[PDB]
Amino acid sequence: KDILCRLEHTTLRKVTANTAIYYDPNPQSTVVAEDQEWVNVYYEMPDFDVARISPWLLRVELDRKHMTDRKLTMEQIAEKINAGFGDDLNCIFNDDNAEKLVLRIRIMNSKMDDDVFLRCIESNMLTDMTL
Amino acid sequence: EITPDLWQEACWIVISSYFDEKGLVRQQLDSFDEFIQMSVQRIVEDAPPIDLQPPRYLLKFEQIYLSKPTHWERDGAPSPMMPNEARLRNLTYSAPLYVDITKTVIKEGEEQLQTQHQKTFIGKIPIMLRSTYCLLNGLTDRDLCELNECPLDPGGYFIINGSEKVLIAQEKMATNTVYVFAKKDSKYAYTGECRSCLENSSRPTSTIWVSMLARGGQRIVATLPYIKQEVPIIIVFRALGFVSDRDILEHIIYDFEDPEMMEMVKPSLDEAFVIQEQNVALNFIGSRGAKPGVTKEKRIKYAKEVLQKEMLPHVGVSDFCETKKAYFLGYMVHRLLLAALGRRELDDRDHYGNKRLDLAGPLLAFLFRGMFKNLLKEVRIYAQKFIDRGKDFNLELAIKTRIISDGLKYSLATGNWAGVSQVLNRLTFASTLSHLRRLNSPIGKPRQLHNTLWGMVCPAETPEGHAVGLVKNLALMAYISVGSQPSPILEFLEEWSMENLEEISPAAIADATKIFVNGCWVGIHKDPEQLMNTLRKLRRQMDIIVSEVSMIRDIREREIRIYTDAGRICRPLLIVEKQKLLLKKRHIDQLKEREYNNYSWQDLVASGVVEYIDTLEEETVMLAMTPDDLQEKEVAYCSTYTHCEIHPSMILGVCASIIPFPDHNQSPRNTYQSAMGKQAMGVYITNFHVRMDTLAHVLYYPQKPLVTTRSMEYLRFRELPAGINSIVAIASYTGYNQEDSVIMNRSAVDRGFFRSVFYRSYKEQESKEVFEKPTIYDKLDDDGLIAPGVRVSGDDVIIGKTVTLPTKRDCSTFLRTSETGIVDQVMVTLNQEGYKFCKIRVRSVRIPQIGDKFASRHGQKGTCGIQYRQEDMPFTCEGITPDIIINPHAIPSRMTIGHLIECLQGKVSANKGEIGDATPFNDAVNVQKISNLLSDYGYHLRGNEVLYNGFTGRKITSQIFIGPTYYQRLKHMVDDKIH
Amino acid sequence: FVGIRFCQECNNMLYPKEDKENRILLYACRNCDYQQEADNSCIYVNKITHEVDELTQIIADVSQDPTLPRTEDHPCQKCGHKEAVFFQSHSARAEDAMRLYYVCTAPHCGHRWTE
Amino acid sequence: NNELEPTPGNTLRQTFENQVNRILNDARDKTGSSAQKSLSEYNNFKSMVVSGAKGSKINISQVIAVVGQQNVEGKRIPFGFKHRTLPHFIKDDYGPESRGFVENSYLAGLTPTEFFFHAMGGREGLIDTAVKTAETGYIQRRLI
Ligand SMILES: [Zn+2]
Repeated sequence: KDILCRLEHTTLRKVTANTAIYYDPNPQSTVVAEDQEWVNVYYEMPDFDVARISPWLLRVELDRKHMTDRKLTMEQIAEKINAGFGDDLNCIFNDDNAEKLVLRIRIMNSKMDDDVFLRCIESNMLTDMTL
Repeated sequence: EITPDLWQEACWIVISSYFDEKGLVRQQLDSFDEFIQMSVQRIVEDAPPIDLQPPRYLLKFEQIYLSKPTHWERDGAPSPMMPNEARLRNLTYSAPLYVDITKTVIKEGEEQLQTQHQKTFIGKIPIMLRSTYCLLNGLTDRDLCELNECPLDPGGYFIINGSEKVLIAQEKMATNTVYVFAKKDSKYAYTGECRSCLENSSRPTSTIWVSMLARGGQRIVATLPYIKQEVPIIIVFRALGFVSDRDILEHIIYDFEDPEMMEMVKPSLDEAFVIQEQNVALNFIGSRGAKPGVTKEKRIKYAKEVLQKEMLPHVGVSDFCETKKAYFLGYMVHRLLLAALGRRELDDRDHYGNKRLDLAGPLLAFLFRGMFKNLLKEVRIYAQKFIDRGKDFNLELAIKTRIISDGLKYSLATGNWAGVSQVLNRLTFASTLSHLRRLNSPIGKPRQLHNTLWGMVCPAETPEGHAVGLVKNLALMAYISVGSQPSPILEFLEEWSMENLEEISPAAIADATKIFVNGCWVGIHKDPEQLMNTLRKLRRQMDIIVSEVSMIRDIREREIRIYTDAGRICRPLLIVEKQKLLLKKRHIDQLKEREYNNYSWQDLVASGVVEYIDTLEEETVMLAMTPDDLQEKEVAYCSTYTHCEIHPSMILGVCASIIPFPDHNQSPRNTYQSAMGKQAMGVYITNFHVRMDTLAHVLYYPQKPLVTTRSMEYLRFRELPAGINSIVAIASYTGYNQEDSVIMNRSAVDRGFFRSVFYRSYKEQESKEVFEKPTIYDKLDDDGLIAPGVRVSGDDVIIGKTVTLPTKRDCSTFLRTSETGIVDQVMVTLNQEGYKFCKIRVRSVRIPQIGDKFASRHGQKGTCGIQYRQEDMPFTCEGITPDIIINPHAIPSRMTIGHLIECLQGKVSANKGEIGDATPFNDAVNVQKISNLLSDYGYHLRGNEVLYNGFTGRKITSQIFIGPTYYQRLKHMVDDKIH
Repeated sequence: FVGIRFCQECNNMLYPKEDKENRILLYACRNCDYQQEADNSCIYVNKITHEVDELTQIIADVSQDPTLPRTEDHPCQKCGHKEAVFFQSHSARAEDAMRLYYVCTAPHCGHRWTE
Repeated sequence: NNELEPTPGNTLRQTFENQVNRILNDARDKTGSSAQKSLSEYNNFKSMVVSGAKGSKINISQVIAVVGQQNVEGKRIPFGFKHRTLPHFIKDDYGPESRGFVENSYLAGLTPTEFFFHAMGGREGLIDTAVKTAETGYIQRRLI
């Protein structure tokens, strides 16, 4: 099975369970209640620039069974995102053993719509990452 | 009040009443009557009155007048014309048709002069045999057998140029109905199609598409007629006159509580937010087309015209109909959206409900429309040519009846529209019935047999080869609706509530049931159950709603559909109460004395006992196979029996009804036998002597099968059959009994097995060619034609014809490479031009040789192995030498155990006397009962018998299975092909 | 989860919008100047798993369908009616779709459930 | 009750259709084998069966024991009507009586529903043979 998982193609569709774009008046505010403590833990001493984050947030809750079956982990997804798009796609992954595992994506600032831009980014991301 | 254990005779006499009330070709006759009475009269109801120009000239048509068929000779003297007379010559059995015309002339003098020409001969139209306008309508048996006409002839065919042509109902997709499909290679994930018309008023094709693009983001697009480029649906909706997005979504989604439909239709709105004004939408739509407007206002006008009339004509083409058109478009988009989400299954093309059958009626109506348009164009050309001087105008010289006559003759003779209107198959009565009752698929996956064909179409009967599946045949009880005006149902609906679509808020549609009439969304209703109950009561009483009207309630979809248009196929079947039939013992008693009581099948229909259910209503109804053991009390399966079949065996067709015990065979054998019965040799018509049809075969001694089905009672097979009952033994005698071949008794052939007469007809015409004996020609008479009764051998001249050479070239006709025989009849007559033509009927005697092919009712086509005399043939203890010996080894290959059961039942019937019954689904006649009956007559129960070798007289060790079986001689013979 | 918001005076759709001076989500119609305060704070949600309650789609009106397999063993718990009508989901895009839903066969009372 | 953990590599519908098809097929094969073993020494069918067993075993089994399940496109009879094979059944009926399983043999006679399902199966077989002969002829010509 371990040999199988690294031979079978896996997009973001096969691992994700739900996807939603929220608007955050403050990353510390964290309108998603369940993620508040982890957000406070992460954004303290940030590796990226807090002032450069986009107000919008793309939160995707993955499928635990699919992740376990393919032996996938959060850091692999994060590094795949970083390789695919670069440093200006700051992504944060909650945890592995934590119940209801989830991960968040924001856009580093650097015309048509701010939210439709994230819509198109997700549309071209959900079936192109090749985990 | 109830009929327990008597159900068989009751249902069979019910079927008898249905058949002797309607007949076998009732659908064609009814369709032709509807076309003549209504379609021809309605041919002028929407075409613009003729106007020409400054003097002005107006021409209008008032009414039609159709008379009985009449023929005009060369001198022009009219005379009554008979179908036999029309068949003897190569002419058309057509009746004249006249029209009333009014012409008004204005010379700018403020006065209009109007004159009416009455009974203006508009042209001759063919009259189909046995129709209400045919001379044979309402004639007794003696009246038919005093004008040289067969009483058993079903009619329902035209006589074009002396040839019997039958119109085959063309299968087409149903009109005014929304279908959702999903193509694989196409970029559209789901496509919504709706073919629309205005009941043959104009433009026979007018369809729009409502598709959605695949996400490989759900963009909904609309394709409109006369629009080259794709158009977003929201743009079309705003063009219709609904600028606000909320109104558009109200027309699309009736229930705002459903969020997924809105979030998936969001891309449609997001792709057309730039256009918010109606005029902008009209400009956008008109900017794309076959002929784009030179200016913006012209483009807007063109878009208005294409939206108002070209697209969705069925919902309405009036000046103020945008709201209804928008509602129907929203319904289409709603259907597409719900099909995308999986709310409803994708529409099935193979589903027979979504198909209509164009009989002679609609096809002739389309032909008449085309020919009327051509005649109007010719009249306009003639009037323009003759109006330059402006002296006067004459309608009699401006009318060209020849155009209509030639168009009808060409369309019914050559069959070009292809595959329609071929010569009627007059080789067997069963073959003729099957040809008169058949269906052609539109495709030049219809290959397979759909579930919805049950009762609608015969399952077993279908051709073999490249045409398998394409050609189908109607079941015995099948019928085609001739179409009724939808109006009375309408005024009845507005008589009840039916909150009209014009004056309802879109919120009311969410919890209401949509009401459609002929596919048009006429409105909504609040209580659909009682509405359907009232509609069913009216249909049963036939007070306002005829029996052919189809009414469907899709409860889950919350829709009610009413179909009154011609084409849909339905069968009549019983109506069931809570757990009881509507058919009581009183109805059976009344039907028993059908004569001298004027209680026919129509009375049974009008009594609310039997009703016609079509394919559309079949999903909403749950049938009962038999009333004997389905409404009784047992382990509960379904207690809501609302309808019951009169008899399951009625699902078979004409050819499939010939097979005895068809349920004991497998379907390939039933199909093969249905194919064989068409070419089975025997008497085909009662008046074969007077008529001359080429390639005719008549059997010496046709016999009723010893094993028969009750359906064959209504096929008039016992009236005139095709085949002989022969004593067949299943043994391997001398090796001439291979997998297909059989060996028959030479002495019994000398006694009259399948002795046949083959009549061949040769027709010749002379024109400026003369019938005269040239100076072998010995048998020729002084008139250039040999008198009947002379034996003609090979390389012999039967017709002496000489053509002048501008010393004289000979254009005589030979006997087509030694077609030996004896001339039966000679005929000379004058054609339409008055030229003399001749017809020669020659009979040839065909005695079964060892190359002729014979087939049982179970088994493949098989030639004769070898013919042995009676002494050579094996014999039983009673000296009964088998008539035909067949291969035992052919059971896996050609013939089934149905053949063995037929042999057993035939032996039982021959010993007992009463003709055995082979009803397919009987449950009271099985193998054990037949075996017991045979054993009761001093025979082995299993049909085996001790046989003695003919050559040596030794008692054969294995007891041979021998019994009487019905065999059929086939058209394929060595004598036919040696020539 | 998001529903739908409509402009009032223009009767058109409201699109998400952001104002930097207040730094909060709003819904504004692009062809007008109307703005509305947004409370959900979630512009949309994507449900690729397609977990939808089939009971909501089912209407009680289908209870009076003769072709449906009426059953007696399972009674309606709302009104005590023993007779019911069971049928499968028969909905596309659902791989796990054979669950039997029961509609009460009461006289136009109606009740949809699953056992 | 769908506890019934589905087999890997297939959905619920495919898995349970496979289970039903396997049950029907093995029952048909067992009945056919029993019918063939029934013929001891005198049955004339056994003479062809024991010698010409190329393709006659199934025909004999159908004649004596059971016709068997009727299949269309490698699957049971599809719901031509709305979730119903024929109007004589109930909606969403996956039992052996529907979907095209012929309980009775050819001797006992086929019920009208079984007759129609067998007609569908025979029509599919005729279509398959008609296309197969043409394709085989084309392949033979191309190869030669
Ligand atoms: Zn607005």
